[PDB]
Amino acid sequence: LDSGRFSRKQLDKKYKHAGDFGISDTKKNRETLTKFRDAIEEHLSDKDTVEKGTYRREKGSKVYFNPNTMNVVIIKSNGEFLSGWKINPDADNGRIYLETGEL
Amino acid sequence: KMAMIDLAKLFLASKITAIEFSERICVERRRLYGVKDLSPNILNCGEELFMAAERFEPDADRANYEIDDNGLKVEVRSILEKFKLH
Repeated sequence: LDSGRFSRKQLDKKYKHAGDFGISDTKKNRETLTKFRDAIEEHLSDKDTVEKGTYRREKGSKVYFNPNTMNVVIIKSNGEFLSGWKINPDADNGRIYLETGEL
Repeated sequence: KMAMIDLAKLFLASKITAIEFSERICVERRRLYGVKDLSPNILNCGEELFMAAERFEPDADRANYEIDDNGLKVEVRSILEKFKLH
């Protein structure tokens, strides 16, 4: 798991978000974290996914948004995967991110 | 429903831990996501609780913007009050 912009540790603590990336497996093990790791890369790779805004909290983090899944993945200034989840356009936080890029 | 508001109260009551609260809150948000007939106030309250949980990190070496058990509790209580759901 921990190879590239990913680490097993970070993936583990963020698996709680995997359900937003099409992975409903309620179990958290090496094999599921893997599907999580994969669903993230596939997200970043999608042609429809583009950089949009940042997670102010994390200094120079860049966030990649996919208008289809409405998901966002946060990458730290150093390219390390930070976190990610699905944007809710009906919620003020979601719309604010959409209008201003501030996550 | 108010599964998220309930979780928050359960957390503030210390019936569940910050770690527990931070995980179940994601399950509840996913569940209620997209569901129609939702109350704006309740919807947004749930959103802020979700973002507060995102800042929670049990490890002592957490980032400066991240928070611990206490801190999440303060943040959560503050969020419920903000939306008048305490």
